[PDB]
Amino acid sequence: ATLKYICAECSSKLSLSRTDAVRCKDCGHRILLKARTKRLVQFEAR
Amino acid sequence: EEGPQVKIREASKDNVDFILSNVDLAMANSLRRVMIAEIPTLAIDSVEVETNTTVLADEFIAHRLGLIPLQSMDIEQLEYSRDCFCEDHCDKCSVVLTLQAFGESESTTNVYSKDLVIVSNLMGRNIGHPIIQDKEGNGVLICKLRKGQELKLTCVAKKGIAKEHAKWGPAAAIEFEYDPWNKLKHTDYWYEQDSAKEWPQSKNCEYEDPPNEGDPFDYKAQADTFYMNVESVGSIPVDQVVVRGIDTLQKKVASILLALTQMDQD
Amino acid sequence: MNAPDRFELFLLGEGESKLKIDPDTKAPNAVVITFEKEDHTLGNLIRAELLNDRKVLFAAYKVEHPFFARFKLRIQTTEGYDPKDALKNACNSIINKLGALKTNFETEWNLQTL
Amino acid sequence: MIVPVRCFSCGKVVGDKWESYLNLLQEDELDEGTALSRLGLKRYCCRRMILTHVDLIEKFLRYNP
Amino acid sequence: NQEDSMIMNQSSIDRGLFRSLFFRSYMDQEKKYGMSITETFEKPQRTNTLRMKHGTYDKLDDDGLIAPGVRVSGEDVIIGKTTPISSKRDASTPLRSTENGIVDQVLVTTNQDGLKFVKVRVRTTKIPQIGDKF
Ligand SMILES: [Zn+2]
Ligand SMILES: [Zn+2]
Ligand SMILES: [Zn+2]
Repeated sequence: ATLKYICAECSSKLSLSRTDAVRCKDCGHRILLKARTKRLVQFEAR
Repeated sequence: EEGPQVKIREASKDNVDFILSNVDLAMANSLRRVMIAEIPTLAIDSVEVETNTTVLADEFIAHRLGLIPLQSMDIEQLEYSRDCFCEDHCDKCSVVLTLQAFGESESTTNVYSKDLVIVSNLMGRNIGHPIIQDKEGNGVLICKLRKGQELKLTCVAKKGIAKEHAKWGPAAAIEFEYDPWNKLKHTDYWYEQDSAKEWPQSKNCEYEDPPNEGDPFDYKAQADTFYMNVESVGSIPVDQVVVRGIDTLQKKVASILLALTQMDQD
Repeated sequence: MNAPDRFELFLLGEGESKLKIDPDTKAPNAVVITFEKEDHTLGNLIRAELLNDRKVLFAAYKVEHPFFARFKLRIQTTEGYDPKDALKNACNSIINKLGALKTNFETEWNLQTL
Repeated sequence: MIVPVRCFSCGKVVGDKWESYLNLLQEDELDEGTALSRLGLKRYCCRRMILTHVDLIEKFLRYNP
Repeated sequence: NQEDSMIMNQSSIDRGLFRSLFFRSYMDQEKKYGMSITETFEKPQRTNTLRMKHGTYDKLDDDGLIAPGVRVSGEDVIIGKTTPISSKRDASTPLRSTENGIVDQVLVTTNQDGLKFVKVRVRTTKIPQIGDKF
């Protein structure tokens, strides 16, 4: 709740700012994924 | 008993094997079509996804959820959401369901449709119950989960028909045969030697009579007798499919009649 | 993407009518009723029964194109007897046959076990 | 990739059936033939809906996060 | 079904027969060799340059990327960025001019040269419509 990013291998709720570039927290790998939105999406069920 | 003549010989909770006597082929037919195609039902038709960490994509499950058999027994007293005066849905037009499960163990955790949960008010009607024929007791099989994967959904089941999507079909497979030997010669049987030794005698060849070589071709004869059988998915019990079939056929025959009455006006 | 929404199968659009009835120019005492949002499940019955009535000369139907849900039924009748009636009597005659089936089935279904 | 619900061709539900199938082959030792038949799967479009489906899900589960 | 065509069961389709998922990947970076001119990721607007794309930017947050949940189509901007030249000229990337779908994953990394680098994925389900080659 207020989360911004997640690294790929383990899944740590990171959320650092520009003038920080990349990197995890005690897991390193400069990979990183953008979490999800909270505009909880609606499906045609067809 | 004054016209069209049914007689069951075998019947279960998903099988109605019966002869249907004394009818126009053109009708028998239009019955089977409107059966498959036009009997109303309830099935999930809008999925709001909270979280989904499954190996399966969103729209996939959504689809899977569609097909799940949901009780439609009392369905003919729930309103079409296109009709109901509410903005989007309500309990007057829709049942709402909730699904969550979550990876708990090491061993693969299943998500049955038994894990489905009504939320909205049924106002005491018989509707929206995921149907289970399963002996073990587990409806269908939505999805599967490893150690740490949630799934948070919100199903809005709505009234609808097969003509809109085969999810709304109640019917499955309908058996249909008339005139087991070719006495009406409505077909011309392919062969290499004996037409008879080569094709198979349909089980429906005892309740009719053999032709007898001597007799010439009976021409002015037409189609009576149709050896049908109705299977059911089981939103509706078998009897009500055929009933409501005859019903909806009648209702949409009936509405033409009304439409002619509405046009004398101007 | 060009695909035409499902419900345009059973729902009427706008300014459209469940029937439009028009007079055939070719023959006398002949008519071709259009049937919006319908198909064979309905036309094939109307017709075949509209053929048990002995005061009807001609009766045919056709799905002009399986893309759209129309279907045109054209009927010709004896001196006097307006087609509408023809279409009427038959429409009913079917409801009655259907009603009977309903009850007849309802009777048997009740006699069985399982 | 997860047993389909309902065969594309007939309609009849076939989801609830995967499990039982597995069991009737490998536990009390039958041939896929008779096993497809205990389940009430006669019509062979709805017979081929099970005998062919391949449960890949088992394999995506494997991948860790 | 004439001249090498075929008619299919509309019903069985809704029931799933022959459905696909179609994931597609877009991709981006920030300039490279520069001591006074370096690209930047941000949900832009005016600022002297006014060369911006036709479409909707609003699907973007603050980092310059769309979030995963979001639906996209038409000329929806999907990754915005500015090349500040002597102030800030646009260089963002619209979702394909013909496409449509739901964002799946969004990759944020660096390249060997210290680069800020991006890989937005988009997903459709493509249902067997009329003329599709079989
Ligand atoms: Zn990490
Ligand atoms: Zn409502
Ligand atoms: Zn089948």
